[PDB]
Amino acid sequence: PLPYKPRAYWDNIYRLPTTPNPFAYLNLFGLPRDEDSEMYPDRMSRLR
Amino acid sequence: MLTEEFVSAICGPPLSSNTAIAKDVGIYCHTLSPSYSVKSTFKKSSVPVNCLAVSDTHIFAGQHEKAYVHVYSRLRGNQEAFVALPERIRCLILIGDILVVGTTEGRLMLWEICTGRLVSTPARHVQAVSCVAATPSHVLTGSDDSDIHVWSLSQLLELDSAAEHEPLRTLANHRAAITALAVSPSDSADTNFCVSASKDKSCIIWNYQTGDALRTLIFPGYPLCMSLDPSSRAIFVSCEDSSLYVAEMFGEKPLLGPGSEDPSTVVQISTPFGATQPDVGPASCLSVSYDGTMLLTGHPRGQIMRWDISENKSPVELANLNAAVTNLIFVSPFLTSKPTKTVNIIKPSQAERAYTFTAQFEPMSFTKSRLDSLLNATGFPADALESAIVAFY
Amino acid sequence: MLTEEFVSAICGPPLSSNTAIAKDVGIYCHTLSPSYSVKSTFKKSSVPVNCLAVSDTHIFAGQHEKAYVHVYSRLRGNQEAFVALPERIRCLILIGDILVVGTTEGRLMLWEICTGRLVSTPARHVQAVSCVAATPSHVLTGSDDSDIHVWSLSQLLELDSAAEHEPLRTLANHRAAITALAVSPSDSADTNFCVSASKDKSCIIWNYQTGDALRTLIFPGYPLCMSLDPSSRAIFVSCEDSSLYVAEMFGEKPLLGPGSEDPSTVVQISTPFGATQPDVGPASCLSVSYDGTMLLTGHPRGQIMRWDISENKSPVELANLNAAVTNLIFVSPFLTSKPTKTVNIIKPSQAERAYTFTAQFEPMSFTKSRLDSLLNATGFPADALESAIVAFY
Amino acid sequence: TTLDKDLREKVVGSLVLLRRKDVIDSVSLLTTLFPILISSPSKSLRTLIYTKIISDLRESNAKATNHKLNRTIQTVLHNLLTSDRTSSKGLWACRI
Amino acid sequence: TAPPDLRVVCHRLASTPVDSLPRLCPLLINHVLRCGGPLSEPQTSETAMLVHKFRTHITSLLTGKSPAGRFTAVCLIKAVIDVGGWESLRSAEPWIRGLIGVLQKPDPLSSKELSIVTLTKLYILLQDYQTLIREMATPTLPGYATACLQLIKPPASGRPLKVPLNFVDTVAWSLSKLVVLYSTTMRPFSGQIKSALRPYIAPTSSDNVVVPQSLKENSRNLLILLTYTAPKNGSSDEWVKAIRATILDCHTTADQVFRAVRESWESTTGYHIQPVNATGEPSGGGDSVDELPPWSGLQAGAERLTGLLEYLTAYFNNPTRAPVNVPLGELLDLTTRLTLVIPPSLGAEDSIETNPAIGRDEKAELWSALPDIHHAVLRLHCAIIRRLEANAIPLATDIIDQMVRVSTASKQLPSVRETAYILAKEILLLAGSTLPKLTVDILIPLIQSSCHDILTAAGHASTASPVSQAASALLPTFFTHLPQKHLPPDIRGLLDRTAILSHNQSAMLASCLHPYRDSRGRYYPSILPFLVRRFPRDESVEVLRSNLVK
Amino acid sequence: TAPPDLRVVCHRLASTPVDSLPRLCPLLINHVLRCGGPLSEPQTSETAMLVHKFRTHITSLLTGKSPAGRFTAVCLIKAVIDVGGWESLRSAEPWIRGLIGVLQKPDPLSSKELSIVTLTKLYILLQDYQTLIREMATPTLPGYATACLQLIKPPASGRPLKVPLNFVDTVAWSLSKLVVLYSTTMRPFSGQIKSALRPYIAPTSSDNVVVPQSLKENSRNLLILLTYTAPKNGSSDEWVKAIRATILDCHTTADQVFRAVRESWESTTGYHIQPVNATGEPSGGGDSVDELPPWSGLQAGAERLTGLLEYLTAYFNNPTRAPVNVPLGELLDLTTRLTLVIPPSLGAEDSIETNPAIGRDEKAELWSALPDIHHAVLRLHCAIIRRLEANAIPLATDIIDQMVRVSTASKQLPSVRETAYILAKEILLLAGSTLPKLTVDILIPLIQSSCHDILTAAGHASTASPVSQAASALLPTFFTHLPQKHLPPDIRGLLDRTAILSHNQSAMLASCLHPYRDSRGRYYPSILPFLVRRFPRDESVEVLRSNLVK
Repeated sequence: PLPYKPRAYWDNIYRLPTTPNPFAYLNLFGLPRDEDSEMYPDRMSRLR
Repeated sequence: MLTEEFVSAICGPPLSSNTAIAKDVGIYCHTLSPSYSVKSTFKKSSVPVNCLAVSDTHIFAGQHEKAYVHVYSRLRGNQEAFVALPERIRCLILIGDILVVGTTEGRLMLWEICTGRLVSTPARHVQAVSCVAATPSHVLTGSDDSDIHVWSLSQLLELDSAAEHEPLRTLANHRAAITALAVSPSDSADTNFCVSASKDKSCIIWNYQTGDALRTLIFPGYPLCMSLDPSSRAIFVSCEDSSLYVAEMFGEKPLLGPGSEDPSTVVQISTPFGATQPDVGPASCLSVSYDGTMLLTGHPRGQIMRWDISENKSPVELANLNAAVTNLIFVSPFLTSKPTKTVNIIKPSQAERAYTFTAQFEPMSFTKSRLDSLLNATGFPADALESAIVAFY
Repeated sequence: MLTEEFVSAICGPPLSSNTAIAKDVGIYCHTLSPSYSVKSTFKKSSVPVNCLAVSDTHIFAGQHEKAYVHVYSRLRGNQEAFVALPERIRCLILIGDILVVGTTEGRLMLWEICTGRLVSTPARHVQAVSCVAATPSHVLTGSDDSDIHVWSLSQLLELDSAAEHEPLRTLANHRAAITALAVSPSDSADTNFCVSASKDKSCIIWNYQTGDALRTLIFPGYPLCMSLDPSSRAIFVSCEDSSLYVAEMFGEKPLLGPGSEDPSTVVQISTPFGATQPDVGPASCLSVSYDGTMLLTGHPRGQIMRWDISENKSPVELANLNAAVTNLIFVSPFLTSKPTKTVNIIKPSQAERAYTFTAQFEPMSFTKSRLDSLLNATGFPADALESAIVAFY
Repeated sequence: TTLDKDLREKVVGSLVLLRRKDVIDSVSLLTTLFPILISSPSKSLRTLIYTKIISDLRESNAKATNHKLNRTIQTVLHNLLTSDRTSSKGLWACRI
Repeated sequence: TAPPDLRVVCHRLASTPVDSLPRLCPLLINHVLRCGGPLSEPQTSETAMLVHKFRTHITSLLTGKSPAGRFTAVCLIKAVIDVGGWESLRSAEPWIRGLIGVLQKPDPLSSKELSIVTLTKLYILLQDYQTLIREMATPTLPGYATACLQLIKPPASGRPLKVPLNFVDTVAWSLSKLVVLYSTTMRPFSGQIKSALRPYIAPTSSDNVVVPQSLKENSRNLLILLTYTAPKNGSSDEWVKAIRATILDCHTTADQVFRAVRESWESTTGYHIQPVNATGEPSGGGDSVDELPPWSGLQAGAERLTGLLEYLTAYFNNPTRAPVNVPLGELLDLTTRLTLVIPPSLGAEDSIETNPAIGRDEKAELWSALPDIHHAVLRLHCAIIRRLEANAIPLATDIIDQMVRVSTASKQLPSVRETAYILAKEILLLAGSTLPKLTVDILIPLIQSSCHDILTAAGHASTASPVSQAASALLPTFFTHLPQKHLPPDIRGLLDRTAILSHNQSAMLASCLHPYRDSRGRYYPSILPFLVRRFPRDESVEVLRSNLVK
Repeated sequence: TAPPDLRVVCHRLASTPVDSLPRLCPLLINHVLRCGGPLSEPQTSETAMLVHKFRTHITSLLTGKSPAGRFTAVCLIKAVIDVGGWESLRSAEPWIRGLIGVLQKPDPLSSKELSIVTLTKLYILLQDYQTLIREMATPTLPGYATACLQLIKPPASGRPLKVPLNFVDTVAWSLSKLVVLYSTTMRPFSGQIKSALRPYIAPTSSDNVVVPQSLKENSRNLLILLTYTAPKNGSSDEWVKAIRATILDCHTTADQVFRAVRESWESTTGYHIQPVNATGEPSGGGDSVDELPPWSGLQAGAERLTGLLEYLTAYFNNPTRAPVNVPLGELLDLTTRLTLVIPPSLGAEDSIETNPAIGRDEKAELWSALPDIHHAVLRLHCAIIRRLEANAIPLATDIIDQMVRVSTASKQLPSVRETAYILAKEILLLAGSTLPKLTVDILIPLIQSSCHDILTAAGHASTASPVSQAASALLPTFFTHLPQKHLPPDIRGLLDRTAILSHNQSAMLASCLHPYRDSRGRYYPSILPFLVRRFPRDESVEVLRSNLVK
């Protein structure tokens, strides 16, 4: 894990998303995803 | 599965003699997501900047060099009506069921599409009203006379009103013609704001209900158009030097908020988020998607540019419409429940008639009965069932 | 507009031989607003610092190096119980119906005053548990080994859990005995904080659900007692040098927030808003009223002294209790509706029995019927009235 | 629109081939071909889709008059004519 | 493996006598609701055999002689059409005729009402499939309408109707549901429904019949939605004609009610008040079709006017087939006339101008009956606001004046105060943030009355009251949607104290969001310490605590 | 002078015949409610003559022969007592004996019900004033209870009850109100009330009488509140004895219901599962005073067990006179026994080991009867959580395990899912903020089911089902009161997608204020662009815009 950022929680609400391609996990404007097309971001999901 | 759509409007003669692009089409309606396509078309319109308005029944298009508004029914997919206004149209916005028009003479005309009632304010602007923004309680008109006027919607819309309409406040810190106006979606006394861009390379954030200039920003070139992000965190501004800038309200050096500096201090912005090539041209119109991540700009050379703010600094060309793209208006991917539907429009008229409202009443289930519980219940409701059995026996 | 009350405790022998105050009387209940008056007295106790707990039905008071909690019935005026604990009490607090007791040997007990369970924890601390704080979710215990441990209330209060309880986290940045603990009202994992106060001349603001030390504050004397203001803006702190200080967390330079410094960077407070004479001595306990404008301090010579933080006026002495005031607790002027009322307490017993929760079930209108509407309606309800007429005919 | 001309002609021909192989239904092929015929800008694609539609009708009614298919296609043409009088897309219904 | 629920259903239907089957209808209904899979499969497995046997027993009980078995059949048919989907819908064409037969033969009215609800559910669920309308709903529907109109038709002039008024309410509700979807089929029956539902539109005390509110509102909705059956798309024309006729009837009844009072009201639409006879009791109505049944007496005239105002409310509460021309100016003029006739205070009877020849007992009766008319006017305004939303901003100034005048006239009636609070919330949410100083000053007594009611209910001057709930819902609007600069400091202090003592989280949150600035410009202290101490762990209160302080 | 409403009351009472007075009762009551002033004043002005004349008319109508006059008298006494205060309370001395005479006379039962409600309200208002108590309530209360108990008394085994069960419900509700205020006076009647209301505590299908739910809950409430009338302060002892006897009856009934399966449950309280005969249908109950009415049949036993569980729920729904010892361990053991009998999945009849000496029909009946028992257990747990609040934190992990087991057993039942959602919301609001990773893992399928239901109702998988509403009320709790660090990312994505596509404004604000950290510790992007675009001017976004307040 990354160290503590003192101004991350409020900047996450009051600033624009800096992550490239945000809201890709929602899949609101895209096609429905099967198991092969799903997102597995973390090592626990990748492992299982 | 949400599909995002947008309506584009072009003006002027075609730039190149291409037989593929139809000459008569002035309004297009596209689907941005998931695949770009031309969903529908509307013919015979030359619409300047800020003279397009879109609602779920109708498309309003002010005509270039004429005092005309073409109304197109999207439900029927055809041009419903021609509307002739007393004065030339420089700008128009649609708010609810009233169309607000800022003219060349300096007048503001509000036309109710359901009642056919026209209210024409006196010419408090000595020059043409360049831009108009509207919130459900206020109308802000910025004109070429370096003046921004705030009008009350309820005061403008009164039955049997004979007093000449006067704006509540005048916001005139600018020293040049006002190019653009945008408002926050808020309506509170202290939390709302408006950003106004003028030809003096300046954007001013005001609290228009208190008449206080919250912030002053200076750009290398005079701004053409802006848009807030949907979460009100940032301002996207196109400029004359073909550059697109982003200004964040709540950054490390915040323009607004508790950590912000004095309002008299003027913030210089010189770092461009993006730029377009000189063969593309400066962004004539700008719009932000429903998510807020995508950004569509229309340029006078006919191409539409999509800007992925998180992903790509450079824009991506969607299509070339062979004529100067003047307006881009997004449509919400969700459907909104409205108790009345404006199926047909009413032309503006000046006659002594009783106030009539013309709309189709939607089924909103305002009336509820106890038998509706039995009807909509899957199976029979319990207490009603023992009541029926006991009254049977 | 409101009537505020506060409870004061006495430890130690009377300092003055002859006085109007009775020598035996150990607990007082006063009304601060609108005028000072001793509402009631409770007969005998010697309550150390942080050894008083007040509810709407009971007052629990730990004794001085003696493993007895004297329980007084606030709704009857007498001394109900002489509840014995396995170990001597250094501190005690009340959350819901659980009395949380930090001992002299480093142990934590949770006595459920409505069931009789006495949950005991292993001595994770190596010295006496000086201070305790409680949330609806967590329990923080700070001891004299410069250690603060965080415990989870559900895993502490599980019925059949026989595994030895272990704290979730160990907040150990201090280098001396922890004097006091305060807890922010929020319990979310991202907005909560707890502010410690230790003998190392310092106060540390922690995020007690992630363990991060948000802020370090240096005082010219080691803190004795502390209190957050009701709106959680400021930290009133008494020091060894007979002075009262404010650490304002979100003021001109925020201790927490976007404009805050690095958490490694230490903030030094050196400006006292209040001072007391060597005759009065340093304040042995602080508490802040429900409005937050009013503040009370207790001093070892017997003075209860009122500080107005709003007008910054001189402190006003209410009364002299002839002995050291160790505990001052405001009771909320408004009453919170509780479905079960604890008329009597159950002493802790270690024997095989079913889980029995005892209380009086208060009428809270948990059921409804059509006839209750007829009774509570002033007159008769309409539709029931025509129903009655139709049933008559 | 975006695909190569040869590739989209091969896609239409492969769909007609699948209809001959009886993988897909005539109604499904007609409803996936006709809107593209109406709204396609490519003249060659429009002519090829029109020819494939005519061949599909001829092959379907070669055995016996498929009254359901004929009635559905006539209903589609009538709705296309009725939907917009000012539109020029009724010439395809006329030509068919 | 057959499902246990289906096995239990078949066994208990085989074993149970028909006379005790209705007692076990709650068992059978829940079991059929559990039987989801086997009913939805398309038409041999044991599940299919049990499903076929179940449908056989349903048909046998429906066509059997036992009324108890018929009642059980109605319940089972309702459960089947709610659960089994398209197969259950398409296998129901004898079930529809059996359900109509239950209505035709003299079965008990609980069975008849459940058959009506089941048939309505059938005719609504069939609308998803266009073909099943052609086979099922369209042919069998005129017989159902004929049976219903035979049940609710008045048999004779001297003989009262046999079925009770709640059964007539059920029939009117079903036909109101079906005229929207099957207007062409309901077209030949429009004459009978308008004649049958005529007494229940605006019943009076001169009818000597106690008509339920549900029957009244259902009859109003049915006669409004009967415009769907107008030939040649005349729905809008009939709607406009009927609503203008209703406004004219309101004016004519208001003449006979308000004959005691000299009115200074003038009509913008051009309606002129006819002269009225000074002698005799007030009378109105006619025996003809287009007039309502007659009434006699001032109280009966008041109930007729109230019923007509509720009919105008039902106009905005019911939908329309085509766009219609709403006479907003005529309705506004009518409400202005009905609100200008004012109840006098104690000792103001001489101040209010009255007819000399009219009876003083009739004057007292009119002063008693005025607040109900004002209540109906305010409810009509609430319905207009709810239907139009932002299109009622031009009307907003007049409704404010009407509401203030009505509330100041009758601040002693809790129902009138409740309706004033609801209408105030609607108007201030619509156009409240730009009110002028004079309007904010004339809305001050309403603020004081609402705060007094809230404090009385909280005890810091009781229990929960409708007036208290309406004033508590109105309370945050005084902070959010009112100009704080136009408020006096005493009113703002009263609002803050009322919110704190009532523990109204929304009101206290709005008060913290909107600070008060006096003439000098000094910021009055926030009530945030009370809000954080009372509601500490709420996330919006946390955002206020973290943002306002910085 | 006199108020116009009082003048209208006097004039209409003088002119109107007694038969048509029930027609005019709605307006007469409104005028008497308006006349709060003259009736409240102590007792020569015109107000005084009209008040005395009106009271004389009321007394004459009450003592009159006309049943319609008696009905109007009951209505107007209710109005006068409601808005009269101490004066009407002390002048209502003949009115009590008149109302008891109305109950004794062969009057219509609607009039009897209104008389009962008026008498109950009158005694409740008399409870406040101690002189009024011994001058009014003490002599008349035995007569009122005697008359009501004679009306609801079973005449014989062959002779059924003459009064209907709704009237019995009214009597039970009135006596439930009165036993709390007057315990010693109702003490002689305590024995007969139990024998009267014995067959309505847990009715079964073998009684052949349809018992309304209101009568069921009122009989349960009265037989629990009868502990108030215990002599020598034996209220707590009687309450504990009754609840332990109810738990024992639940266990003995569960033996006969669960003869079909062999139970691996072992009691932690002391109960032993006695052997039960494997021949014939199960049966239970008896004719003794301490036993419920007998039943025979597995479904009847299931209904008995469900009714006894609801009777246990009424103990927590009802207040107590004195502190009482709640047997939480015995309740937990009983609920664990009832929830450890999992109904089998499809094609898994050998998954549940059973006694091989029984029938497949009895097995299939038990597998259908089990979800109702589990659902009643879940409402019982909801009542325990609501009553205890933070004192049920020791019970948190057990009820969570039972909820997970029951919901996975009956995931296809909408009612079971709805009550599971309500219980999950209560438990997560109680102690859901510190649940471990294993508990979050076993709560994951409930999250998925709730999100699936919300998305199904939203149309992104129509009217709103109660299951959808219960899941929508639970959706913000999955953010506010759940460890987001123990939640898998797909669950967070499903929750956010459900909130956005269902326009759940509280859920979107909760997701914004409780962000999800990844494995990196970097926060996920906020929903807030969607919240502002869907609800731009709500309090939810007005509190997030608090950084611009100044």
